[PDB]
Amino acid sequence: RVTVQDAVEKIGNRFDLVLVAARRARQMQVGGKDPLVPEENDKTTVIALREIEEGLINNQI
Amino acid sequence: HARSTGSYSLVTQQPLGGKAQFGGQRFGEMEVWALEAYGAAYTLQEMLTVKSDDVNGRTKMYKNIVDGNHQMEPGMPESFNVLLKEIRSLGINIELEDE
Amino acid sequence: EEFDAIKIALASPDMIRSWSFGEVKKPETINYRTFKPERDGLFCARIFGPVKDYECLCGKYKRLKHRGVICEKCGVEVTQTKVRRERMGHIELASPTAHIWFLKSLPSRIGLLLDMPLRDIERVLYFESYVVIEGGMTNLERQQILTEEQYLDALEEFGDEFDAKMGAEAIQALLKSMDLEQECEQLREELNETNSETKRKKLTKRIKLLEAFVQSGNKPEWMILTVLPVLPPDLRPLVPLDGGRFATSDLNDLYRRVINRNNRLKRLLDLAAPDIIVRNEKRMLQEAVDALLDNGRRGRAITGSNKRPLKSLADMIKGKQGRFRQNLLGKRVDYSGRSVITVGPYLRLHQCGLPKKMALELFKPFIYGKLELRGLATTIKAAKKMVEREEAVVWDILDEVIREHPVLLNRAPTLHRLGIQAFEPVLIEGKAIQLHPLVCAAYNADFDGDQMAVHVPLTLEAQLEARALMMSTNNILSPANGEPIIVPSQDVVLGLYYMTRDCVNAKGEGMVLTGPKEAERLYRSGLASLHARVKVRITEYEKDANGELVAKTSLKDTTVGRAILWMIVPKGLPYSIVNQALGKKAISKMLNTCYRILGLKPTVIFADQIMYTGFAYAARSGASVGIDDMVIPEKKHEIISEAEAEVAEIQEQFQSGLVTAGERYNKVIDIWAAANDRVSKAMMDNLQTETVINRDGQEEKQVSFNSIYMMADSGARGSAAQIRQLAGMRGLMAKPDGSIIETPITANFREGLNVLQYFISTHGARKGLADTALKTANSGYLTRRLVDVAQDLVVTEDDCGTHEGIMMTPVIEGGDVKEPLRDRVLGRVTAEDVLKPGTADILVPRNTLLHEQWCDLLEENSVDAVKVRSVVSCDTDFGVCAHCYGRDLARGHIINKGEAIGVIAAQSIGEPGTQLTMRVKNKGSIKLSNVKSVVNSSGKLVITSRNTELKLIDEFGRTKESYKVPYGAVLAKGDGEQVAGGETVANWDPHTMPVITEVSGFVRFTDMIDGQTITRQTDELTGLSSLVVLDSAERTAGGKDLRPALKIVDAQGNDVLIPGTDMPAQYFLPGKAIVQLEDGVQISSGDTLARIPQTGGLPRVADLFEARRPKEPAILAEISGIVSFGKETKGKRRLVITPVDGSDPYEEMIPKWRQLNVFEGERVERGDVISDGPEAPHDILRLRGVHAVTRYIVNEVQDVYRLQGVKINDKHIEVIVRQMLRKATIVNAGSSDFLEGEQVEYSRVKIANRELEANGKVGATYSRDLLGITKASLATESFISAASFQETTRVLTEAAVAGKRDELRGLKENVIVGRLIPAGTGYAYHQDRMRRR
Amino acid sequence: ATVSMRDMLKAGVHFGHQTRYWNPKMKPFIFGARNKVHIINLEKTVPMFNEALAELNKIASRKGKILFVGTKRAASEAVKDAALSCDQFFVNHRWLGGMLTNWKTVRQSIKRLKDLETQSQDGTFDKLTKKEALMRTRELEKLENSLGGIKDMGGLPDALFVIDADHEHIAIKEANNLGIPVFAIVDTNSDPDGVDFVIPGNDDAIRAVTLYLGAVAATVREGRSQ
RNA sequence: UCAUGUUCACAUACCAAACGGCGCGCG
DNA sequence: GTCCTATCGATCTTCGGAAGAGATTCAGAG
DNA sequence: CTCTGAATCTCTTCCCGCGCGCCGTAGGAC
Ligand SMILES: [Mg+2]
Ligand SMILES: [Mg+2]
Ligand SMILES: [Mg+2]
Ligand SMILES: [Mg+2]
Ligand SMILES: [Zn+2]
Ligand SMILES: [Zn+2]
Repeated sequence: RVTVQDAVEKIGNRFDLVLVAARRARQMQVGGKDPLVPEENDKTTVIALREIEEGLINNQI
Repeated sequence: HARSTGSYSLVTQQPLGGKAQFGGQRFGEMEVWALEAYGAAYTLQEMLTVKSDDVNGRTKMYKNIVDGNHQMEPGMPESFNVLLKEIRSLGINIELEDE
Repeated sequence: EEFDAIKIALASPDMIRSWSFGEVKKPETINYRTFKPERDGLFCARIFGPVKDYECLCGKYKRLKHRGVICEKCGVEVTQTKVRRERMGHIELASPTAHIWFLKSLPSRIGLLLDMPLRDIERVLYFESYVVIEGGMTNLERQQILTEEQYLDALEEFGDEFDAKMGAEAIQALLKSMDLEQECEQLREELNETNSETKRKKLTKRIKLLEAFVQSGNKPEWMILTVLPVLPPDLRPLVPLDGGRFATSDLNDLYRRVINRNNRLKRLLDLAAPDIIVRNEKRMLQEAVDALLDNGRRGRAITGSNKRPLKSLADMIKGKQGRFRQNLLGKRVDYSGRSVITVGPYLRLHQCGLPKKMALELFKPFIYGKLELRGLATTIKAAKKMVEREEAVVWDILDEVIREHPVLLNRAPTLHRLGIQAFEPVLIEGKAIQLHPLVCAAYNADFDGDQMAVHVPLTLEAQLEARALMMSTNNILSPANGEPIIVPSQDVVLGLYYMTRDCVNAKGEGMVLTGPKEAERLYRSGLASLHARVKVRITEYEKDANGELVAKTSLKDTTVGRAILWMIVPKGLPYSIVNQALGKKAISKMLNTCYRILGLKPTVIFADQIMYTGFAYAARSGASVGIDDMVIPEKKHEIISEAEAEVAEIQEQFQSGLVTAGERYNKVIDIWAAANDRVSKAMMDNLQTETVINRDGQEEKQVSFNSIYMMADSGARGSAAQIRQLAGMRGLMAKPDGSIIETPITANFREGLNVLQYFISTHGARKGLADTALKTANSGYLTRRLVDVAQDLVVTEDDCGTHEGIMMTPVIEGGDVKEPLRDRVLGRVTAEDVLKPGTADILVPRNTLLHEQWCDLLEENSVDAVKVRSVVSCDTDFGVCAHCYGRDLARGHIINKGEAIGVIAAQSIGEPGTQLTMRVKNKGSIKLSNVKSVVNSSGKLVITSRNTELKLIDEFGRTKESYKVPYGAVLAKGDGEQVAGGETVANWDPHTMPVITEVSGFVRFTDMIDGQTITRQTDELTGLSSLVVLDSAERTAGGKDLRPALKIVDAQGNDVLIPGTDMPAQYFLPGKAIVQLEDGVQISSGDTLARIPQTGGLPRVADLFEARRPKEPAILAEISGIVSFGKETKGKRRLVITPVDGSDPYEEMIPKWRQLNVFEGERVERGDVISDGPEAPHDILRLRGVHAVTRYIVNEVQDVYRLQGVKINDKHIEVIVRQMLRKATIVNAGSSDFLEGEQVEYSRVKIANRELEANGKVGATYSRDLLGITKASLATESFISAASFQETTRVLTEAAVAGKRDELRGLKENVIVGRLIPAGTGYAYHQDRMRRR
Repeated sequence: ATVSMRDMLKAGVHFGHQTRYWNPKMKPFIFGARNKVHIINLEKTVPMFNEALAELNKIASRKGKILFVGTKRAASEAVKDAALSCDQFFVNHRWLGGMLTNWKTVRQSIKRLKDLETQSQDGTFDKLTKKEALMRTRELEKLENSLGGIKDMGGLPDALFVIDADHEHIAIKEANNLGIPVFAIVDTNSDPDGVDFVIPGNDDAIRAVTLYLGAVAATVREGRSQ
């Protein structure tokens, strides 16, 4: 997977999707949390985008 | 040709250019308008500081990459401090300001 | 140090000393055997700092324990050698010295402040004359340079009750003498002391300057140096080269000049030399510091080789090799590489292959970050070796590092955003970068050895930006126009054309099949030919009104290959898109409709499948090319043999003198055109004619499988203009000055050119190459000027709240519509509620985005004009609101708040900049514009108006043609008549301006005499004549002031009136005029009393945006009412406008040779056209307003792109206009604190007005004023961004005397200092920062 | 994220401890003594609670790391639930001495916990002998119980919301030493001097504890939403 | 039921290539 | 042969850029 | 007698990358 539009359906500003995907990927890489989506050893780059697909992320979290 | 890291010029710490020297490709003026025309701000910030010019940040970046931390500290490029001194070497007091 | 603004000012001497760590004394650098820096020279380690890493020069201390001790062997400080690049020193000059910049900027800041001419202060400063100060009880003035003769006078005509000095001390004294505020308080009153424009404005400059020196902290003496700072030595290093030689390191030769001169001047001062000697050395010193600051603004630049000028400081700041362009704005970067690109057909659209050698030499930091994480290497020290050895594990690690790390590929130049894109890499054995075929078109990457650079993004944020924004899958559309960029590659479309043709005879033709799959089994086993006709069962899918699929099924009649191709289409399109022989346009719309109906994610995969398919069937097609396939129509031989004799008919007339030398030529070239069209038509018919085949009995024809014709008819490559030359005829050719050749190239490249036809052919091609190589500079300088004016814009509000805007129509001109409304209006937002054609029924709410289903709806209606918001009208301060910008073309929805629209527009104009060159029809009814008219005695409607226009409306209710019709034309159809296509609507004199009467009656030559006003001609063709009325250039005031007249007359003394008119039917004659109607002729209504006989490619856009006035500026009328003459032509003519009410005495000097559209009696408006020629935007803005100048500029620029076939959305031009007219000029200061007249940024006055209006005090009023971009950028309110563009020594001194301050709003300044731009993702951060506030 | 007085009264926050176990430093925050049991003044409680809430909300909005300290076995479940509900960090079981002051050691402990947990779930090692697995499991369980909430906290907290200062006094002291703001609920027996944002109220009653937790959670969540 | 124990003596310690013309060439 | 000091303070910097705009110099006159 | 017109001078700008190739203070005095 690569095209992020379905995540942009959820974060309706596209800039906020980069700020949110970075924040969440940092909670994984740096903050030591782990994903609510099943990871496949993807990069956090892709995991965080795959966490928007589960519909369970916004910049409240 | 390809370069991870190697030489830097003396007057300003940007990379050398060449194959006869182990140089980095010029992310020249038009490319910067091209990034600005996407929303891409962090890419640009990196490309013209951490990857390029900030004498601290690039060594902190390198270590964060070998550590795999994927994070940067961006600072302020030393070529721009060259500019300030080259203006302040005219009787023109240019200075950074706070508020 | 963290910061958040930048400030610039003049440095007072004590500040310059403060920056110093020492004072340089000796003219030296490093020794010439050993290489220690020679102490108190320009490198002295105790002035600036130690050379060795963290250890001292005298050797006494070499350990961090001593950090910050200062020795007493030589005196150096032991500290970080890094600080050797940080610390300055200074020179104490033995005299004051003028700083060249302030002496020779645009004006002179020195001279202007003094009111003293530049040449005269220079006459002091290079010691040519004295200047007199404190003149006391003597007959001498306040500055008043006096020659050494004239001082030697005063030395004994007066004692010393005055003074005069020479050299920079004298200017310093003069500046010090400034009672600066009191001079300003006077001068701002002396402003009013005349109304003399020719100094009120350069005095407005002077009264500005004084108040700027007052309002800063600055003081005037600081224009004069006294301590000269010297650059920190590491910035000017004296590096050794090949053996024991220092690189000639220019500045150290300039400071060496200075310090030598200063050493001498201190000597000769203290040894007390006489005036003539010290004026020598003092001149040579001032003339040397001149070198050090800005070498070559002197009379001549100084040199140390074969006249190479030494690069001085100001040559290091400015322009194309200096910091702002060379090292700040864009700079070299690590983690990058380049290679020759080559095509990789198997890639999915998101990938590119890059060589394992490069990936391994690029990703090294990440590879170490896995070998430590495997614990397979101990650390960098081992992993480095383990990579160098290229051990068998490293690739399995690399193929984990890279496994999804986007890499950025961009060619250079990179005109537009699509020119950098990101791809996921896949590894390759070779050394080329394997690029995806469809994407090469975006780059204008041809595959003929065209290198491309690659960059790795390092951080997590740089990967998230690359994947979300720049990945090729996200960019199927152009930024500039709603049109795909994935537009199929020529071979792909060749294959799909070949796959979908029908051939009327084929193997397996006419059977009936149950689906594509057995269509494929039928093809692949070789049982049916791919273009054989067939019937199949099909199924297709549609998404309903909710969006959910309905699946349907039927028999379809089709071909095997259209059945196979249907299998690639995603399940939601109708088969009617495939059921046709496909070609480049037809498949682009195919792909577009996929995006219309499904969306992106299916479209990128469908595009990939198209690519694979086209390649594979294009292979099987074996679509070769071969010389037996070039088809010559044998009629060509007859067509020449016919046309040759008809040209010789034109020649035989010429051989009898029976036709003119112009006519012979300009007709012969039309006979060759008539042959050429016939050869081309016969050849295209022959190509289609070559295929005919037996339909099992009797022959029948079908579309030709001829190799070159597939390629043309498919749109793969080489349409009509090429095949015409390959096998038709090459045709007419042009000379160097563009004038046409009398005997064309009747040959074609299937056959030979002889030597002359070939030699003339090169006059074409070498012109076309010279154009390419010459243009590629000016196009780039155009895009630079544009982004560097647009970069201040960012979309920054959702809806600014306007109800204002502009009106869109089809562009109706030259008859028919050159663009429909659906091009202009699609995806803007409505300005105001859009009604049903008719009345009172609204159709679109007042701020609705007119997306496609709304624009199709408008096309269902008889709408002609629609009002929409445009960025030129959006009342957001410091930006634009999103709704006013409208659709984001690369996304189709409304723009996102924060997007950098300015930069997108400038690139969108510049990308096609290489494609320019640097060198009644249908039945309808009459509608009219401005056309006040009368009927003649035959009853025919004759036009009496001169901004007259014609419109034609088709009976289904929409306007569809327009024309401009002269004054005194007759409307052959008037009175709302309907007319057939091509039924001649009007007639006019093609050669002269006519003058005609409203009344009928007798006439006289009133107030006229022969020889005084008219010439008693014979007219040689007849002997019975029409008289020549005298020109004001051929006759005196006794003829000029006797202005000739033709009043219609009756013994009543006045004519029968028009109701409510006092005016008699008095009429008049201009110069050159021809008059047949002498005294006592009875004149009818409509009779002509008399008759009066009478651009580029790219530059015509570059000079449009720079708003340069043309050579031939049409004189446009002003205010209103009626014209009159002023006083007649000598030196020039002067003419007048006088209103219905108010100021009658407006008069204007007017050129004689531009013939006038009015004479004396004509009703006129601000903006009516008094001569022909092109307009000038400065005046349009003054006379029809900002909306009218937008409409002008958008039209008159698109008329260049539409001519050359290029497409650009109109909004990307308004975004430049929005910037062109950002400045305003104060007419009333009202109660506001601007100067009583001032130029200001328009937002600044507007924001002051809105609050002052809320205070109810009198707001200011102004005109907006249109600067061309090359100036409207230098007038940005923020010196860094302007100074880094051009004219650096202007901006960087004008801003410096003002003491100006920069808040670093906008983009280019934040790039220079290297922080997040306040755009896009970085806008959203600046916004959150500004909201939590 | 304010709380109503009727709701507080209904919960039973006004109830305190016996009058003999009171702190005279809590004598200002006391209304009366009904049946030899102190009643906390809710009139003074609500504004204080609101002020604390506002500060917490601001911290959350600026992405502050709140740490919810609650060790009473009745309130341990509730505090843990609240913390995770508002994606924050908590300590529901015994506060380890020097969790914050001796952060570099408790950091090593967290690393150990993370490694053990990762091995348990993601490792899929299988080679456990039963003995090794049992030992590893015991270690994992103990670590999870003690440090499970702060495992993802990474560094030190920017604010410490604490249920009952007298019971969790060690934590209060540690926070004071470091200079981290404390927002403590303080019953009549507790001492309020170490606390920066005293919120008088019943630490004992479960409903009251839930109410305090829920309100705090709401305010932090609001800050996150921003 | 269980008394006594000669004298004097205790050590460590503050390091990996730089900048400008002139050209030719690629795009 | 090496070290130190200075430049055409007894010539001649190239005509083959256009432009395009400003600063700065001059008309016909009230 | 200098005021708005116009007239001659200088200053400033001229694509982006890239790769080679070479060539790199002098003269005089002690
Ligand atoms: Mg090419
Ligand atoms: Mg004894
Ligand atoms: Mg004893
Ligand atoms: Mg002893
Ligand atoms: Zn020392
Ligand atoms: Zn707007």
